[PDB]
Amino acid sequence: PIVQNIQGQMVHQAISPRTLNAWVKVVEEKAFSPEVIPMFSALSEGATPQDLNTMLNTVGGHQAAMQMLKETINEEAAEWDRVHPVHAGPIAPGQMREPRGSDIAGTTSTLQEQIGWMTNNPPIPVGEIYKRWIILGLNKIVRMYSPTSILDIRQGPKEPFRDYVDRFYKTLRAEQASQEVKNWMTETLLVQNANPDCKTILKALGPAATLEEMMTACQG
Amino acid sequence: PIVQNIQGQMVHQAISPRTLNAWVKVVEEKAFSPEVIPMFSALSEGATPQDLNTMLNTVGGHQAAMQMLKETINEEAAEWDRVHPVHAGPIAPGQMREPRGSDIAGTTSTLQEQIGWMTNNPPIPVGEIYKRWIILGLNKIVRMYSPTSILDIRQGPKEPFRDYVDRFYKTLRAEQASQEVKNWMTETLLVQNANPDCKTILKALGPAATLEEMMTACQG
Amino acid sequence: PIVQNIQGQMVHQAISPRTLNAWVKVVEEKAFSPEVIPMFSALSEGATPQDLNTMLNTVGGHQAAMQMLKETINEEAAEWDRVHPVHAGPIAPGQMREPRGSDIAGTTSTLQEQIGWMTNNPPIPVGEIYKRWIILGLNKIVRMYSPTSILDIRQGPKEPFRDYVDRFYKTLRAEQASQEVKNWMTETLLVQNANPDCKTILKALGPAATLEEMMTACQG
Amino acid sequence: PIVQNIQGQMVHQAISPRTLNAWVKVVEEKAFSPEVIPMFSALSEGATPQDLNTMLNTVGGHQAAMQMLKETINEEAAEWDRVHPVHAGPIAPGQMREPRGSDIAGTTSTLQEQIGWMTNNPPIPVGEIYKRWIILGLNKIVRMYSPTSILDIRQGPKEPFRDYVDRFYKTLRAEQASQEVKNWMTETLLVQNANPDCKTILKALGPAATLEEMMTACQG
Amino acid sequence: PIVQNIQGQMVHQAISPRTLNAWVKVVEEKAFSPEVIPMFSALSEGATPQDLNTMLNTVGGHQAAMQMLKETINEEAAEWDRVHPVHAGPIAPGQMREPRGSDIAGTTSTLQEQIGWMTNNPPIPVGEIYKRWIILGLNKIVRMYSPTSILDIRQGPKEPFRDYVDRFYKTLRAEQASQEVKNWMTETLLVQNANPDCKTILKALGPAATLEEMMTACQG
Amino acid sequence: VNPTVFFDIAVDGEPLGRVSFELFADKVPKTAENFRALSTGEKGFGYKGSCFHRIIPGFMCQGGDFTRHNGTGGKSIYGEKFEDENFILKHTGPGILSMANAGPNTNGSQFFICTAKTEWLDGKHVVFGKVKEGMNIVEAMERFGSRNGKTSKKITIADCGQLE
Repeated sequence: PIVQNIQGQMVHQAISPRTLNAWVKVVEEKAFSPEVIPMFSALSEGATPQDLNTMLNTVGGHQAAMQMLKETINEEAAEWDRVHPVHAGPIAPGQMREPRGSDIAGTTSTLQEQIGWMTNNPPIPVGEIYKRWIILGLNKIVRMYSPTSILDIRQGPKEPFRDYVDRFYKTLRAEQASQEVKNWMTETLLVQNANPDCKTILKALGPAATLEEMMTACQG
Repeated sequence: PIVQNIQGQMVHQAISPRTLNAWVKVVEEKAFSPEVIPMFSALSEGATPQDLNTMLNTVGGHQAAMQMLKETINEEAAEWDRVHPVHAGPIAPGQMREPRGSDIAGTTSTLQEQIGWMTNNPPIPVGEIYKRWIILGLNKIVRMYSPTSILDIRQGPKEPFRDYVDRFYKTLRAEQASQEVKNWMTETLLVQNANPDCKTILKALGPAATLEEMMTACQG
Repeated sequence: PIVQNIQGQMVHQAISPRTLNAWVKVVEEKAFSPEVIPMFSALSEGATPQDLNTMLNTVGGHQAAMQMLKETINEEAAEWDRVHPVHAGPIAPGQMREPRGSDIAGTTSTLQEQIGWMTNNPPIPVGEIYKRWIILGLNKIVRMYSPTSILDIRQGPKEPFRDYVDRFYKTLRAEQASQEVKNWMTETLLVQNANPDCKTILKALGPAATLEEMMTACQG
Repeated sequence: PIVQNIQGQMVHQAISPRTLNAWVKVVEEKAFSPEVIPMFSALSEGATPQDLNTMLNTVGGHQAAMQMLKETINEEAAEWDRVHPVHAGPIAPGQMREPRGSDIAGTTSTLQEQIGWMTNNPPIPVGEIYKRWIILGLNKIVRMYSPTSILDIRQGPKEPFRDYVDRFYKTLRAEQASQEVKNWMTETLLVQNANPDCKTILKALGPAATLEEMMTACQG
Repeated sequence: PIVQNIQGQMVHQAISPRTLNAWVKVVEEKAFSPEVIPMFSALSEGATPQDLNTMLNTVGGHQAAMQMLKETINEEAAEWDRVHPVHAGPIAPGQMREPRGSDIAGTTSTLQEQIGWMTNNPPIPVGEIYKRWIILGLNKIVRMYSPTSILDIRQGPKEPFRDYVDRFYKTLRAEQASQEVKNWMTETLLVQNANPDCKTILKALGPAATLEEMMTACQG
Repeated sequence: VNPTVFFDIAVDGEPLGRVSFELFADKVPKTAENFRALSTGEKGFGYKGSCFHRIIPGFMCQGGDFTRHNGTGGKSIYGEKFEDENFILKHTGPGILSMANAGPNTNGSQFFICTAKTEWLDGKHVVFGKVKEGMNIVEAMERFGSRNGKTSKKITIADCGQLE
């Protein structure tokens, strides 16, 4: 990835082997958790499309998920070309390159072309666009890897409220929906699926009670 | 490997023991799977032919694969020498003599000569050529390690669809016959070998079905 | 080692604690496997005889192997001193004297004399000769650690061809025979010592047998 | 169909009756087989869209195949209209306006307009475009009239190798999924489905075996 | 095929449908026999490569033989390329370029280029070369279609000499060998494989007896 | 934005002059990158020390066969041959730099510099650059060629590289 170099002139610095090893280890140890998306977004800050292609090729296993990621990248490139076609217009006095769906995906774009598109003024946000595409793909993958539906989350007879709410919020974060749907679900589904012993306790507190009040109520 | 300085020039640098340790560990732990070529290309960016001969000779065990790689490098060097004959006689003062195939391999040349080739004006990319040859050899090696053929894939009555598609895409990435042939295979052989119940669930969606709906159909 | 400063004079630098720790660790961890010689030649690059003597002395245990290595260094120094006369008397300024065998061994010289002999014009590869002697000694050591001979390898009835050829190439790498004799061995004994089934398979394969087609034929 | 004269120019010519008779006879007598497309391409060289609509409407029987061809022509015409949009503004004096997707078929245009389109300066090949569309439709028709798939081929214990390879290559030319996939199939599926005795006779020659020796092995 | 047109100017005349129907009929009844090569050479006199491709595509069935023919055409094209290299560069305005190995087979050569290569002065014998290639392929195919070898031809106890000599000479003509070998083959095999009584009858005539005397010997 | 490369031409080792070329990378980018990279020699192989093997007075000067030196060879930076990128630009006059080929989609490294308008080549050879400085050096080169192309003296690319 390119980085601000002293002084004020961005030059290309190849991806460090330690970053690739950290990525391989986090994909090996954590599989495909919701948190990987932030770890991926933070490990590849300002990365050229070639670096993101390297980081997606260095993965070991989960080839089905990588295939969905590649297909969604292709779909985003296709839609991007459809949303950004060259309509006839007077030619600009200044010419700057332009990134195609295939030029953004780093397939047919040489490293020099990407460095140009990034360091030129005004900059072309090819890296951020490809990162948005990969993040959409990773969201698809992590929502697919969900073992059970959020509607099936129910507490055991003696399962403490601690592990119950932990697992429930984990599955809810892995689940995909708008924020208002989650706001309705945390009020309609959480208290209902609790164990009756502590369900009575949560009902005694009130419907609009916060999480900490219920948690300290059923505490112990 | 060469590294740029503050003023922009580059000079030889001793190979880091961490790189060699990581390479040997990943070769031992991950054997010869499709995800060794990206890590190999990432570990030895800008490495001299001596460094690549180091990274290859240092691989203990799997000597048959290393012999295959050596034979492939030998054939590539012979073809390079046949396609680019070297001139005889006195060499110009401002130009260093062009390397032969056995010298592109780095077998019969000193490190200083490699550095002079890599930092010449214009620079000669011996390291990139030998890295391309090693990558081709590693592709042939991972082709050889492929456990099963692509056609013999048939899902068991109990083997889940996730494991089936995982094995399928694993041996498909290990096949690497071509790209369009791979695209035709993932359309035909993927749906041709499903378990009858989930098979007809996938046929209910027609050939226009994508992989995501293909999986969530048999899911749950 | 002697790191070459960017666009400047080459500056002497003490051996890194990281380098010495990696060296002692690989010695302790892998004993004396055939790859310790490539890894040693990798770690010690451009190092003075003082650095090489330190890297040898930090080794703990295997004192028989260490004494054999020192005896090999002594024999090489004796041969060098016998086939190279040593001049004496007043020496012109700006020109170092004739390096003796005990000096190229580093047992009777100092870091100043070593750096002087490595910076002279033309340079005298004292480090590259002492490293060659150490590699000869390490080759003798790894030949001594060879558990079984090469002519006595026989494939087990159940032991697969992959494991058989792995052991065969490991013993071949450990073997001491010249490269010209080394080729005939891997051409003949490999197919002459295998199990009868794949032996007849490779016999039907006939001449021009290469490892890749051999392993693809002995499949199953 | 247009025909060149002594001076070199071409003009419309009435379609010959024993061409229509030959086409109707070959369509009925041979029904649908891979060798109807070359005959069709040879019979109607330079034919106007009216002549092709004649040769298609004249085919009595097999009305389902003709409806498939009509549907394929229909979809192809729509794609041509979508890909190129007529330009607006003043038209050059030396140039006049082009045909539409439906008029390429000749459904809503007179013969004189077809002749003017075919002999314009520069000439517009409407006949060749509609012939390509009809050839694609006939390819789909001969695909449908295939009596089996490529994978189901398994030679019987008594069925000679000649009949097996004839059936194989017949349904392979009738498959037309691709060309490189065909090249992979003729290597793998051809050798994978032989009778055990002749199967191992073919395996005696290895994968390097060509078809001639492949058949003369099982011959006699 | 092109034909001499009044007066003295060869112009292109497309292949007539009656010729194609005659070819389809002779490849429907005669199928593959020794007489097909002579019939093919007479039906396609002076044919452009496109006409020969049309005549080879119209054959229905016998796909293995057509594939052998295509592969032998490719082999002859490769040999022509290896013997007649084609230099790259701009062409002269008056003369045409030297046809490559694939320009003969009409694969990438437009009809106009072939017409040019044939009508130019001096003419390029592309048609005769492609005819020689197709004739080699047809000889291969008709020597393959032989049911039994010439060594297996033996007369029955009461099978008349007429049928025996007819079948023997038919198999000998279908067989492929130099005429010099056939001169010994006839004098060694014709009399030996006959019926014992007719064997003595022919041996009474002499070893160098002609065919007509040998026939009129056992006549009736 | 569009790269500019130069060639210092030599006739049997006597220096003759510098021709410099503007490569139209904004319309034919892959073709222009291949000539640029072969001129710098940055990929290891290139034009420096190759010669014009075929010079036809009033038509064009052709060169670029650095492997076989006679029009039968040369290779691109993408492999030995690649596609015809496009045919936007036409052969409009002297100084146009166009790709030689052995039919369609066979571009390697051979190029030709036109010394006349050659409209018959349009649609058959990709145009990707034009002489910027040095056209009288290209014109003087014609004198060392012949009707059939054979040149009388060795005409070499003594040095070449990128300027801008």
